[PDB]
Amino acid sequence: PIVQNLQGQMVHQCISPRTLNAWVKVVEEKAFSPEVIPMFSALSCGATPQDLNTMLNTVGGHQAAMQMLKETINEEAAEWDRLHPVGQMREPRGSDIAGTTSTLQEQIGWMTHNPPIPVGEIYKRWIILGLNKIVRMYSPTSILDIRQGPKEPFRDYVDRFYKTLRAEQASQEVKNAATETLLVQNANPDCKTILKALGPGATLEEMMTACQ
Amino acid sequence: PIVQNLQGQMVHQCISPRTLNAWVKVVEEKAFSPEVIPMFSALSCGATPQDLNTMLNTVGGHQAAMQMLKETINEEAAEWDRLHPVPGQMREPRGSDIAGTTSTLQEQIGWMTHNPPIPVGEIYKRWIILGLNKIVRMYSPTSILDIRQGPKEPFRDYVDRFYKTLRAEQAATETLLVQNANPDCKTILKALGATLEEMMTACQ
Amino acid sequence: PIVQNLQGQMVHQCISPRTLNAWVKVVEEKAFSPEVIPMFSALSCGATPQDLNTMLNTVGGHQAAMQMLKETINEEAAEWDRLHPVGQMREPRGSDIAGTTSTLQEQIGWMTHNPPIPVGEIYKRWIILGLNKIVRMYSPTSILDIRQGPKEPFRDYVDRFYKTLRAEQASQEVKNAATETLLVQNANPDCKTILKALGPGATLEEMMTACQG
Amino acid sequence: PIVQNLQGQMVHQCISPRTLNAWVKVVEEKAFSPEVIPMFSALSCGATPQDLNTMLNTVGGHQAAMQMLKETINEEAAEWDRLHPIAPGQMREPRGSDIAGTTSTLQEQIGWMTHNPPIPVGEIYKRWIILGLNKIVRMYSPTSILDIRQGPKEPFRDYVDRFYKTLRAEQASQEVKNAATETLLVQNANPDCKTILKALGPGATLEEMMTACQG
Amino acid sequence: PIVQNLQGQMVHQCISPRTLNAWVKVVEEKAFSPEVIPMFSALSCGATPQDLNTMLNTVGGHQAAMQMLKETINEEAAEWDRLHPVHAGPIAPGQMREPRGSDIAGTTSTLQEQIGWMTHNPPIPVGEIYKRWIILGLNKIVRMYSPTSILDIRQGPKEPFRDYVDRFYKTLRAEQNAATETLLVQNANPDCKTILKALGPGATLEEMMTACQG
Amino acid sequence: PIVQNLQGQMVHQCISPRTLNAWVKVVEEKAFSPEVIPMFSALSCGATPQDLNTMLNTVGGHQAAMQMLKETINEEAAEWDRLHPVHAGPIAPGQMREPRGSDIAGTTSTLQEQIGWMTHNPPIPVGEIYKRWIILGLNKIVRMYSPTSILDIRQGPKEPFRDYVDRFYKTLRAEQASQEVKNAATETLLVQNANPDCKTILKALGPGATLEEMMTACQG
Amino acid sequence: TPVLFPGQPFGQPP
Amino acid sequence: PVLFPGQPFGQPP
Amino acid sequence: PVLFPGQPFGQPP
Amino acid sequence: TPVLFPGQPFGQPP
Amino acid sequence: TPVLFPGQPFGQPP
Amino acid sequence: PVLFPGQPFGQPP
Repeated sequence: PIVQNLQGQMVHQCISPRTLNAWVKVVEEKAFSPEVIPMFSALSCGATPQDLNTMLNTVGGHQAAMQMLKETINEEAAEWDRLHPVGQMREPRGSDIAGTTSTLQEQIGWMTHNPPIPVGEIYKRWIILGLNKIVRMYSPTSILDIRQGPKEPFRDYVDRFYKTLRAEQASQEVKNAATETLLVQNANPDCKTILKALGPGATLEEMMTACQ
Repeated sequence: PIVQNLQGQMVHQCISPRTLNAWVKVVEEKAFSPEVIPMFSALSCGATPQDLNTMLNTVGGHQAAMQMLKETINEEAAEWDRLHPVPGQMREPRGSDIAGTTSTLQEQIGWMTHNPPIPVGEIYKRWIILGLNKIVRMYSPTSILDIRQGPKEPFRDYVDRFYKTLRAEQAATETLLVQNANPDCKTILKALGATLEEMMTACQ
Repeated sequence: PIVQNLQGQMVHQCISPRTLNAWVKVVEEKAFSPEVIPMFSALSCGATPQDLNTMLNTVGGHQAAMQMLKETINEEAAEWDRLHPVGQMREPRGSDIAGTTSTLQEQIGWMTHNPPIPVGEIYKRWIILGLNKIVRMYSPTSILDIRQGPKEPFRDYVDRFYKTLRAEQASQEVKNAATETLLVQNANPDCKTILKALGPGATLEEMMTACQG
Repeated sequence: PIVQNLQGQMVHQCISPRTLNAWVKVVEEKAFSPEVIPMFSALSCGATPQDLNTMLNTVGGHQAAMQMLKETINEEAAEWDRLHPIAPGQMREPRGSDIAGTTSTLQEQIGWMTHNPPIPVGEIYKRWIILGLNKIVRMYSPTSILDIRQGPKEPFRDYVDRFYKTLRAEQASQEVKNAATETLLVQNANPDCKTILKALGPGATLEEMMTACQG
Repeated sequence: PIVQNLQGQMVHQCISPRTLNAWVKVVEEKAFSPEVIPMFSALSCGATPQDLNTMLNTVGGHQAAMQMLKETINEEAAEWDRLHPVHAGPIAPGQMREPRGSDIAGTTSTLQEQIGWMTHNPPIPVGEIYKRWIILGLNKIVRMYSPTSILDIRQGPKEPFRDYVDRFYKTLRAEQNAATETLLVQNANPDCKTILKALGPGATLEEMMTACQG
Repeated sequence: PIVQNLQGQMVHQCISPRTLNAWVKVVEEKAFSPEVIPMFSALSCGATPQDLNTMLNTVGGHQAAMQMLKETINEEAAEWDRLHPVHAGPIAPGQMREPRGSDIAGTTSTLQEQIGWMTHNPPIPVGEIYKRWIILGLNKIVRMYSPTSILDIRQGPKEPFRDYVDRFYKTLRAEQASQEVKNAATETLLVQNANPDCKTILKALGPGATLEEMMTACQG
Repeated sequence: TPVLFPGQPFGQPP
Repeated sequence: PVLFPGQPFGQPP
Repeated sequence: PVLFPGQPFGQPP
Repeated sequence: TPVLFPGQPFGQPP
Repeated sequence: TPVLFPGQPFGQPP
Repeated sequence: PVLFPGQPFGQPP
């Protein structure tokens, strides 16, 4: 990645083994759980297109998802070349941002220019777009199938509810609807009677306290 | 975060892999035990609102707590905007700016490094910790009134469970501690009528 | 490795214990899976020929692969010399790039000169070439023998397909010839009819969605 | 804590995850063994009152000991107030709660510690905490020194090990440990060792005592 | 070791806890396998004679190997003494005294003297000289700890060809030649024995391993 | 400890959590084996007397050895006081007060004074002097905790020669016999304590053979 | 009007 | 009293 | 088409 | 007169 | 002529 | 003879 040294200039630094290991382990352990994407974004802080490709190439399995990810990158690269037709500096095309037709020197050039062209940030945006598709596709359960067991604590039910809601990545209005209707409705009779006794417009804290 | 280098400068650094992992592990292991919040505060030293959102989003499970956290953030943000309505005057952050929702990293660094500074990172963390406190109380299994010393339980272990429960619920506390002990202890206990130290020594 | 310090100067540093241990464990755990090579290139960032040899020599097992690697290096070093016969600086031989007949000072010399002779990167290029041969060799199955099971989920089949395709590599052409024709063909009759009905131009996302049941 | 940079200046540094984790683990594993306190002093080197409170708050269990620690800190803070009831280049005088990090900001704490002459609110707070920890160690001490007797099969080395380990945990007066060393170490040794140790005569080093009873 | 600061000057630095432990574990885990030597040389990068002695003394067992190591050092130190006799007299101002064999071994030399030699201009690399002696002795130990001869390495009946080549060059490395190439082909199992040499001599190991798989 | 930063300044730093834990673990695992002492020396690189006391105090058990260590410290400190009497009088400007035995041990000296002595010109290495005393005491503990004598080492019937030589020099190391006795002990006992098979094989080589030549000849 | 609606990540722009 | 039962260390009044 | 199937990320044509 | 007494922590002042 | 030989380490001088 | 049997590495005569 590109960091700031003691001379106040933005220089290139080799990606650390600790970062390399952290990214590999979180993929082997958490697969494509929703929380993997923020971890990726954090581990790839200030990363160059080369570094981003390095992290992606270090992934062992999940080659179906990696292939889908390439297609997403291809779609976004094409759109970039459409919205950007061709001592003024040469602006990057789609392949330059993806680190395919650009070198490390050229990547540093764009990122440290004034004004900068954050090829690393643009590329990462493309990648996260693809990772969002994969997470949603690999989502095991629908929000409709989340039902509180007769012996399940309310907390463990709400946990599975919002974990599912997060992975499904539905629209904002849809998430609101599921919270209002599905959450209360699909609770066991014991909790639902208590929840309805608190009236509409009750906070989640009030709901979970009453069913503790 | 925004930290100090070896040249006496306040610059922005990426959140470190060690810090990222330490926060994930403490949530996996200790869940929302009261000692998680101080661990959170220490791991988020000098954090920007962006960094705080990163730490929160990296959490895998506990989405019930995470949703409660957002609601607490909404309340504190709404209260903030209610207390801060509308030359070389700098634009002051809204509720959403502090939460890193409508503000960029540069804007956040701008507020934090201004003179005088507007600690949007420390304000956000203040809101987050408020939410974490509620979650800790929420995940306290038993009530303080349901904590009684069994005939088999040594006095030390009983006091341990007592102040562990009291801490989770977050002040006329030890006035109740004396009542839920064994008949063996309570008799010796009333002799002084008194520090906790003396009580434990006498019941060893 | 040769890195730029906090002052902004290209200095030499000892390879870290963490880097040494990381590379050793990766080989011990992942063997010669395709993802080992990008890991190697990342761990050997800015490495000298001496550093590269250190990483290779630290490997305990897989001596058959290490020997194959030596042969590849010998080939590339010999081919380098045939393309390079002889105050001007002495250009490196094949053995110099491999760090065999060159000292650390000489290796640093070529890398920090103007213009620089990236003997580190040139050496790593030979090693990665050799590593590519080994990965392709340690590949268990041919791409032609990757066929979807009768009860195997399409996703799992696509995983095995592109995992094998990656290990095999190609000349880019064979990859493109297989990725569309072979993938759909070797799918089970039910998925095959659906995919062939979807027609060409169908994204993998569309393909996996249709055959997800 | 407070460290020195390359400009030779004392500046604030965020407490490391490694320092935090080390303290959490030593409490979980070693409980309140005597060697936990020197470990605490080392891990809190150059620490601010804020950092000290962080280390204490990260403790999950032992809440009985933590409450006792609170009381000890309160008493030492209230006493500071009772013993201590501004200039352009100086700073205000710290209260008990200021040293305890309750009513003081990080900037103020940094100010006092980096001042010239310095007001070590960190080392003062540490002092009170270690005082509290010493009381806890004494309380959690299981055995009296009088109950330490050499076993029939127990080697003299293991006996002396249990002897001074017990003596350390009891943390009594300095010269009453010497009184025990002179009147209990040899007294409570098994008959075989006790015969040889008394044969050596008073004024013998521990090295001489352990070598002689090696069989 | 002696490393380079941000100023650019060669300064002394304490050996890290991570390096100390890394050397201890690799000896505990790998003993004196051939790959331990490159690990040792890498962990002792820029090391002083004092640092080298530290790494060696931290080794618990293997005292037979250590004693053999000591000897090798004595031999190399004696030869150094022969080729570098120190002339009598006073040392000129701004100069270092000439190091003996025991000085390089860190026996009769202090840390400050070692630092003086290694950061001299031009530098006397007593650290690299001593390590050269140590590595020399370490190679002797690897050869001795080698269990099997290369002549007794033969492919099993149902043993995969790759596994056989692995054991071959693993054994060959430990004992430290064109006799290796011929020995490999001959000691192959019956089936691979035939397939191996229809391609004739001058064939790569790659061509051999692909031909004898499955 | 007092180390040199990136700007070439000899400044004081706190002991790292790694160094603290590494020292605690090596005592828990290796006890007082001979290889613990070099580990202590390396982990206490550039340490102050305060740092040295810290590492010692973090040790949980082994209080017998710790007590023996205190007595050894008392010996060397008294010997220091005898050879270095502190002259009463005002301390010259730009100078440090001359240290006593307890000053080196970090008992009667502050951290500031310790830093003062160690970074003085010329330095008074109170940290290195104290460490010399501690290591001196540790060496006594190792010899005492050495379970077997060198006389009790003889090659068994089934035991390989290498395993025997291993136990020989392992014992000899912990015994820490005088250098003069050690050389004579190896030339006399090592060959004499081998099994009748190997003992005659070493004889054919003739006296004056290297350990490499000996061990090679006794394989099988 | 609320900063964070139910179901959407932290730091999520409106 | 600077600290209270059940309240964290360094908790302001 | 920047990336082709089976080919590593950032690999030039 | 002696620096350390039995039972006394290392570096503890008199 | 060849840089590396069978059984011998990488970067091994002739 | 720089090193003798039994003595540690770097041990002065």
